[PDB]
Amino acid sequence: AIKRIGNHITKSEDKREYRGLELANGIKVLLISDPTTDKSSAALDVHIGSLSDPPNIAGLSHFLEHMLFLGTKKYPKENEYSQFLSEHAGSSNAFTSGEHTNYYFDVSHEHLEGALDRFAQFFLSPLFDESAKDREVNAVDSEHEKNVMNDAWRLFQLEKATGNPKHPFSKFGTGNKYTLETRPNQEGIDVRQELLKFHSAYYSSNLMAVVVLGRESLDDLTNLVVKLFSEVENKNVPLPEFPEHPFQEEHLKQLYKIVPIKDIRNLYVTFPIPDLQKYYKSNPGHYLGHLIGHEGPGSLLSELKSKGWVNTLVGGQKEGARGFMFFIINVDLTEEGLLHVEDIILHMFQYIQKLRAEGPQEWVFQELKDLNAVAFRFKDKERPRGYTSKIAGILHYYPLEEVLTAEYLLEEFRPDLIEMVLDKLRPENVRVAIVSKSFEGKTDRTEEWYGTQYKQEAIPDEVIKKWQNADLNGKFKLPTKNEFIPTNFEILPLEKEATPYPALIKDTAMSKLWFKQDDKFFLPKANLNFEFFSPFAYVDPLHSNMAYLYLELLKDSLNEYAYAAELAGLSYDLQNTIYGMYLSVKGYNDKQPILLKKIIEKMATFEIDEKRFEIIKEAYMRSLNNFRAEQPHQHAMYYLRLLMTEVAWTKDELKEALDDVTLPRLKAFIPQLLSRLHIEALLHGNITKQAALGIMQMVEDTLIEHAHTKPLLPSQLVRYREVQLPDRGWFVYQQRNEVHNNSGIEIYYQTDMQSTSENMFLELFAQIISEPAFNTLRTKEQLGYIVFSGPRRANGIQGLRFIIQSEKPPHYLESRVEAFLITMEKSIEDMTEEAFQKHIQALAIRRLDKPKKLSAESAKYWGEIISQQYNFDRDNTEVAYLKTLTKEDIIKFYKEMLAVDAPRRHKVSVHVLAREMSQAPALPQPEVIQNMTEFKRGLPLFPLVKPH
Amino acid sequence: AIKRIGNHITKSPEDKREYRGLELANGIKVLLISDPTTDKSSAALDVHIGSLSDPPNIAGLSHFLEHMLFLGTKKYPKENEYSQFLSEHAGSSNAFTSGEHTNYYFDVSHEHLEGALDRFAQFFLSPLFDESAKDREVNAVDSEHEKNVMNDAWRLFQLEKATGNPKHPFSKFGTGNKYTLETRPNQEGIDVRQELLKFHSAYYSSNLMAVVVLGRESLDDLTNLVVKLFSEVENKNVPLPEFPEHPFQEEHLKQLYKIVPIKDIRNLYVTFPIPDLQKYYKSNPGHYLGHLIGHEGPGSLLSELKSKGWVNTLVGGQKEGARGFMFFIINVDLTEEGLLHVEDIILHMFQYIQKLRAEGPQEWVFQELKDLNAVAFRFKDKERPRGYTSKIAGILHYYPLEEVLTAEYLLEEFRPDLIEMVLDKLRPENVRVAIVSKSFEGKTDRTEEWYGTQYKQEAIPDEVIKKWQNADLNGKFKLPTKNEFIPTNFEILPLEKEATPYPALIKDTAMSKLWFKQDDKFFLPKANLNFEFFSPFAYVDPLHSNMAYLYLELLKDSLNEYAYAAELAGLSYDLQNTIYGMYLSVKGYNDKQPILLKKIIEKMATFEIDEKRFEIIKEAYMRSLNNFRAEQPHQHAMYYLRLLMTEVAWTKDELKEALDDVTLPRLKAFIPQLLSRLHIEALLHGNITKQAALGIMQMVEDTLIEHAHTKPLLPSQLVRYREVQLPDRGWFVYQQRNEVHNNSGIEIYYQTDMQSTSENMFLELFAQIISEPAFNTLRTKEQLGYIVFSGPRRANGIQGLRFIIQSEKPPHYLESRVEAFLITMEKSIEDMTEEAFQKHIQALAIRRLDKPKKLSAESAKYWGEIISQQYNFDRDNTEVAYLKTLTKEDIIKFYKEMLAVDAPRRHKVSVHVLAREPEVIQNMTEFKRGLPLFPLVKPH
Repeated sequence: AIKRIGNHITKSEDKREYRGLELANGIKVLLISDPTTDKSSAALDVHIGSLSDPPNIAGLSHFLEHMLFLGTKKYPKENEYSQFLSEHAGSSNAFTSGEHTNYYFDVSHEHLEGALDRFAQFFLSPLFDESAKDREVNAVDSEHEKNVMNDAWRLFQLEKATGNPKHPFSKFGTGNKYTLETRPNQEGIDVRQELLKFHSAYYSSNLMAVVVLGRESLDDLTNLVVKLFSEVENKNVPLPEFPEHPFQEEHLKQLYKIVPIKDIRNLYVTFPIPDLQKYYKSNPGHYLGHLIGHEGPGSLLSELKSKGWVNTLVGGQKEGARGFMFFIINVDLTEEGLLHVEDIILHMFQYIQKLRAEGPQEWVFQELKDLNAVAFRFKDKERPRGYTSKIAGILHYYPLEEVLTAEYLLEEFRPDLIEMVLDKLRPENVRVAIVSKSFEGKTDRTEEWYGTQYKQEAIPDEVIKKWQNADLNGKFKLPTKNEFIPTNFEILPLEKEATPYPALIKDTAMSKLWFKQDDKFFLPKANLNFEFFSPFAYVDPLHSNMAYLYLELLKDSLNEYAYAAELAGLSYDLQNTIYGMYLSVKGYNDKQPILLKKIIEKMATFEIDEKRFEIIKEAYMRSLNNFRAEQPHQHAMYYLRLLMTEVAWTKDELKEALDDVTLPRLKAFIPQLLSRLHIEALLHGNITKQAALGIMQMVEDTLIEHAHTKPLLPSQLVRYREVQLPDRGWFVYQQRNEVHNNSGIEIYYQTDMQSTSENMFLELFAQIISEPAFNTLRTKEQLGYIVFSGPRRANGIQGLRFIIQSEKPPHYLESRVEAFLITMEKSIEDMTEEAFQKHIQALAIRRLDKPKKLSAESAKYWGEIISQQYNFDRDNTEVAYLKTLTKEDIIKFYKEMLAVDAPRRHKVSVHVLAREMSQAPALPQPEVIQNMTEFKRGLPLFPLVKPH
Repeated sequence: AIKRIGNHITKSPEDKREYRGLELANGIKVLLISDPTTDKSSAALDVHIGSLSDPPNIAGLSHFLEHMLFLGTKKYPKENEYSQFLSEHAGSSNAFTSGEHTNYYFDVSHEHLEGALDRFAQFFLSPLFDESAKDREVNAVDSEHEKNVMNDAWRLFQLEKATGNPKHPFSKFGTGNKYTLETRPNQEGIDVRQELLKFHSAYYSSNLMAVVVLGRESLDDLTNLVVKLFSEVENKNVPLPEFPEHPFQEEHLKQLYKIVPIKDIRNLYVTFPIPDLQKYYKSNPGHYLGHLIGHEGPGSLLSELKSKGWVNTLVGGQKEGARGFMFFIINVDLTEEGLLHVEDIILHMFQYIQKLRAEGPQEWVFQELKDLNAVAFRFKDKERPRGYTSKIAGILHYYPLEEVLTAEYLLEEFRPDLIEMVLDKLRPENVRVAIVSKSFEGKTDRTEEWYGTQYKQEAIPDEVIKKWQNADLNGKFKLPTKNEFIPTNFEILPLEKEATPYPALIKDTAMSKLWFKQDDKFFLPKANLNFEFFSPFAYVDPLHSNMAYLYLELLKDSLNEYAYAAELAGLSYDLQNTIYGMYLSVKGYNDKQPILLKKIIEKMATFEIDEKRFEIIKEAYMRSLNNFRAEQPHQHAMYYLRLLMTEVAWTKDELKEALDDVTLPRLKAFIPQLLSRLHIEALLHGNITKQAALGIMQMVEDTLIEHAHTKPLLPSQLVRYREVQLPDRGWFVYQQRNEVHNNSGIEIYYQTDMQSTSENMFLELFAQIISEPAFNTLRTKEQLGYIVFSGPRRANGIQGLRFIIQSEKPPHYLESRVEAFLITMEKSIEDMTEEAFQKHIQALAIRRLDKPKKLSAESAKYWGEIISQQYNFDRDNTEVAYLKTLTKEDIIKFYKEMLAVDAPRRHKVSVHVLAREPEVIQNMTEFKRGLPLFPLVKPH
């Protein structure tokens, strides 16, 4: 079905040459041309979701997009695609939505044609084998199992199900093993014949959106892929749409009271509204979302803060199905924010009434049009994975010149649209849902799949009538015009000082200043990552708590000014570390010094409100013991970083230490912390040397002006060490989770500090153990959905870790982990030298890649300056060293460090029990670990790194 | 001349040594000491003779005779034969010369009574006085006067002796120099010897001898052993030279002195001459005055003098003189501005005297001091075998043989009329003033005769006199309150089922930890308590460390005035700091340590700061800090060694610079932060019970919680500091330049290992095998220096070997010859026989092995084990049981891998100290960056 149409595309700063076309069998085609990109890519998206499933089997398309991986007629072997993208550094993945399932992958250079050959003919011949089926049912059951107690998916499906039960919206989306194979076989239904029915009828027809990120040309990739795509055959499946919202007045004006697992409190407001997807030029939803969820002077959130009932909120237009859509408002609750909800809804309707009074505005439309004009014009670059899938996601709705100016450019103002959407948002149409823990013994109607409990009580007409008649204005105002808007678009010419790496241009006992100028990207932006260092941060539980609440109330105060800048494209973040305080400004080159001056001057002389401190205190006290509820792989990684640092306060002691946090204690603490400190900063981007010197001087002078900061002495620039293992030990201990009925494990291996050799030894071993572990443990042995192999580097020491979540006894799992190590040990000799080359080159191109976004190279340089390495050219160093490796070297790595007959064995695992609870070699008895401090008592400590 | 008069002597029952006093017919006072348990014997001779007896033209003749009288008897006319007999048998002799005594004493190894007595009796028969004794003892006198040139005691005493009546024998010189002995006599041709035989025959032989024998034989053998060889002393009936008049005969009253010193010292000297109260030993008013003047308590004189900030300390009381007269002295400290307010000071002493003249004498005070000194005599502890004999031979002359033990430690009666008499004696007509100050340059013409210091008469004028007498009133001065408490309980407590020989852990909580041991061996009414307060904030940064320092220092300065009167009752304490926390010691009796410890905790909980006190402590520590440029460079080397090989260490430079910011509000904020949350640890040892020990600790920590709401620490923050691991090959060094001393120190450190049970005894035996031959070869033969030391190092649970040598040398020459000494000892290893081996390991054994002798010893050793968190209570016995199972090759193999020059395990590191004129170490922080850290020790 070879038909071709293309022309000039309005593509903004970008250099990627473009064309688009569409094949006569209903296939959208995008041609991307770029001669400077390493990794080429492509990504197919089928415009069919899981709301188009058959009425008997739930999560059938979910299981199909899993099952479309394995097996074609041209290459019927199982992992062939995946192994071919493990050979040439590719990484495919897929996800599922209500109406879309979207395949995507990556490749290096010319290897795209080989990758596409496996990828394209999945559609002709899918196989659906014994083992594929019988293992994917376990992978789907684990996919549902991690989402059982996750409160986001819980409330998602509970909203999905309490609508129209006649609408397909009510039907389940993922499906556990019970609906996938237990439900059909007790009905006699063959799984495979539905898969073939579904692939033939729905999938094969239309509505594909392919893209091709290629580095060849335009014309040659064109006449490659047009020839290569004529085998997809049109079937004329009509566009599946829904002509009505799921709330046909049986389910309107209704409340719900939901009991969560984690102690959270949230309030959910929903409006069903007709579709404005045809109105993507004017897009009233951006105007409504801009005005409602704004955070400025006279905003609604400012009022909710001023009464202290709501911490933060977000609202706006929520996307839904093709036919209908939603409009949400989601706020946080405090104690009497939980008790005085009705007044919160009254204030939302008063702000809506303020919008009902003034109506639409035009200077807002001009302001947002200029902001999206600039912001779309100066876009940096794109990820070769994810960009192509995103554009192919939005290619469905737009003509061939609007594929790029998709929604990031808006032409016209249609205020009649704003009166209509204003007329929908009324108290007749509101749905309310309260999430609170205290609703125990009171909720009878149980969820069918997950098991949460809720109750609907029709709102008493008195509250409804009071909502409609009482719509007036109190103290809510329209948001003042922004001033955080740039006029700085002038590219600064690089100086005679043409260094390619940031140099230490200023050294004191107070600070350290590193500086470059952007030779490549030529954008008017710069980065600033000041990092504060202080002794008193981690001295005790008490002072660490004081640090977290200090920086928390700091951001809570300086948020209300900061919101307009962050909305304008000037972002910041104050955070705390074990070392000190962390500052990161990023954005345009307009008001860099102005915002930075204000932030630093504000956090210099800072004050505390009483009930504000009480709310932040209570809330973080509740957030501490919430750390019981996470997945046990995270819980295990938390215990690993507990044992492998020098000092570490656990969450129990940190929780208990808030028993003494009084407000005068904080107000005494603050200037003692701020008294003396050290600053080390990375400055990167479109500025000059002298302006960088002025910004740094500015900073330290502001500090000396406020709190009279004096420099530190260089003997308390300490870092934390990491615990030595006794050269032969295999250590382990266990915890027990309360909520989840699953066990986790993490299997640590201490090699050595980062010397130039050890990095490339461990990287090559890591890549040769990456893909076969996914092939045999999760896929072939079906150990668990969460499998994570690879290298962990902490405190300047290299390590190897394996993360396995399943529902098993963990010692069986240890035994089969070691069995996988023996299997790899034998497979090492089997690997050919040519296969080794198809691995060391993938390590070179995996390691070597030039940054695309400026934030990437700045984050990399920063990530190396905070580690005191400063070796900015380790990439060239490591790659040049990397070519001088052999295979017998990796046995010399395997034997003494990793094997079981190892004299230098440095092994340690962590068990995490569940709520309730082919061969293995001779593993010795383990030790029990009662006191983690008494563990670390007699053990040596590692050195730190020699600075380059 | 065998005459005997004695009987049973009353001794407080704890003592068991049996005594007998008698006196021989030739005028010899005899006491008999029988202790069959003493290792070393000694002997003593007391002559009641004075420099006043020596002829008016030549001073100190008897001093030069009693020097020259040592060598040569008729039974042993050889020169050194006495001295050689005491050099063989470990003996050591030493005598002094006073205004009314010359008192010979000596000792001997075990049994040499007969021997030494053959070398001791014919001093009375035959003194020789030959050419050589004369010509050597004149050099001995010249060296005694030359070293007593700069001795300030003798200088001020002679200046008090000589500025009275210049005819009175009080103005004589006690020792006598070379001028009177051989400069004026030989130019006048006068024979010293004939005057020496005159003096010896007429004066010494007559009477009033005080022979005494520290023996271990029996009560009689030594008795008729010395009475046999003491009959050649023949009575002469020389009358007792006494003075019936004071030497300050109104010519020198109401007088000042202005003294020019060599050393930068400052002192103020008030002197009162007073009559004889020696017959009145019943009340002893002179020590009563020393009690009431030098008291430091509520309403005391020095209490207000401190409150005015002029005077650190004082001392006063009765000063003995000749038989006839006695003295009464007051010795006070001076500040800078104390030199301007002299008359004010003297007015305050008079004011005090007047307060005592107003409310008068006291009787219950005398009874209290009587009961406390009754207890202090009842429960004596011990006595040194040397020095004791010369003392008790000193008072044998003045007291009957029954009063020789209840000597002054008992007071019969109260004499308020006498106290009125001496209260009438402390008046400004009587005062004698002397002032010490360096600032008296060009102003004092009147030079001292012997030493050559310069002074001034400078009588106090009369307006200053008259203001003292008629204008006399009281301010803030009050007599002291009674502190009887309870002294009635001295009963011993019987041992219970808990018969441990080592302290048992009777309580463990997360707040404290309590170890306990009732006294089995001593059965003495004494108790010891030790306390550690652990807290993280001590050594976090130089500012916090300074705040902790100043806190405990000024805490002591606050509590001293209240506590000192309790310290007079027999309960001593000490507060100091650690790098970890604070150190509290409470030592004394069992009766009232609970009330004292209660008030100590109640006091240091609620604590305040004074301004000028804070300023004085601040300035004082600023001096103590910037002094550290000026100490001995071997100490400099030990300080830098403890800097480099610990985890964190703040040098004195940062502590010096950071003190600019220590203000009062900052400390007053810091104190409750420190005291908020902490850990306790305690050793309890003495005659006590388990329940009262548990109850006192409970009560104590409850009071601690009562004040500042004490909460326990978290058991993950009881960390300790580790020690730096050398890289298995390193020989590291760097240098430090002294500023003041033109001398170069050096310390040669060697890392072996952690304390395993073998390594302690490896290092002790190897240390001892290089101990005595290093003493033989280094200073004598190699002539390295005078301050040379070697041996172990115990720090952070890690052993070590070191060589501290300070000299004025190039430091690398000294390292090279130190390595030559290691090679010399290395080959000196392989030539060792069995005999040297066995005496050496037995030497180590008896060096280590000893039973204890007092509760402070065992309590200090057990505390020394709990502070290191080792807890190995019987390492003594285990290490000794291990020690005999070693060979020569065990220490050869111990030596080679760690210590040799071609060693794989050679852990060597040095510190160079230069005079004012491997790898290098640029930054000590960048040094400690990349070296690993050792583990700690598992507690048993």
